[PDB]
Amino acid sequence: DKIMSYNAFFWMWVHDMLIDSIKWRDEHGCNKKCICFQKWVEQKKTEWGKIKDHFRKQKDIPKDWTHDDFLQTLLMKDLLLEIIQDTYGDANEIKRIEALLEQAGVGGIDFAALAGLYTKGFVAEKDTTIDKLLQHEQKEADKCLKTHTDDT
Amino acid sequence: DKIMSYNAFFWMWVHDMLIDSIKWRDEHGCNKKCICFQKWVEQKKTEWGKIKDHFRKQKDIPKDWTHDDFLQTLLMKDLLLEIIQDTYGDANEIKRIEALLEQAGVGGIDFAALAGLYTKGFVAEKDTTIDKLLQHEQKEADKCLKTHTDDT
Ligand SMILES: [Cl-]
Ligand SMILES: [Cl-]
Repeated sequence: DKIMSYNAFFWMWVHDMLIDSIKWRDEHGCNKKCICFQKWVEQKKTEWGKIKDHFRKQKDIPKDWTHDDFLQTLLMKDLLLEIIQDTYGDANEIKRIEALLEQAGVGGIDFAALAGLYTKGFVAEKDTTIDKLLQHEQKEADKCLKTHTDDT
Repeated sequence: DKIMSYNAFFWMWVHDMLIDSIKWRDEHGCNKKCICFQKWVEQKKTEWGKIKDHFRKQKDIPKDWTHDDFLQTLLMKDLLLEIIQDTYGDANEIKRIEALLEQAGVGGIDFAALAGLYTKGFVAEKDTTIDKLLQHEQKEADKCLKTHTDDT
């Protein structure tokens, strides 16, 4: 059953994944908890592998054309504006520049619109932020079960 | 005479350009001023055209290889993190997630490092944020000289 689009789902899963990870750090009898947390890291590892398999498989489609090019155009505009904003000025300056550009008929920064670039290209990558966090999660789970022995 | 690298210069010029534009809006006898401002828009138009000519010419170099690929890797990481940060949570959440990623050995968002992607690809674009602002500047200059007639 396909409930929603994989693009919409991907971002939901990634976000949910991150806030769940943060919630686990707060949680950390300190053995039953770490066994539940290991199980969860394993679960997320499995789902993530499937996410990757899915996007890796959906790379054979030729389709869209102008959309891929439109995303490049947006990426250029966003990179220019973002880089300037992140390396120059204070809040007042950043605001005045946004206004200047809006008054000139130039949309402000909008990275969300570039989402397709990530889901299309992360599969060509060797490692990924999520893969890295999952490994870190695993190493966290391991160090916890080694230190905290409660299961009698 | 080449004083500095074109990449470093480009970003300086773009930024300087933007804050000069803002300073002009504040400025706006309202004829001598608009003639100085037109002249300036013409000047910047000329410099920008030369900037484009330069980067358009410097597109024949095969060189770097891994650097181009490294930028793609960074673009993926930055897009993931940025998009999540821009579509989810409050300040506290965004901060906790940054910490989570840092504690997991994942650098935070850094678009400045992707500067090469803009200077390499903006030349393939039909229109550009700067081109758009310059046109807007010109139209501003024009509407000012039409309304404010002082030169007797
Ligand atoms: Cl642009
Ligand atoms: Cl990534």
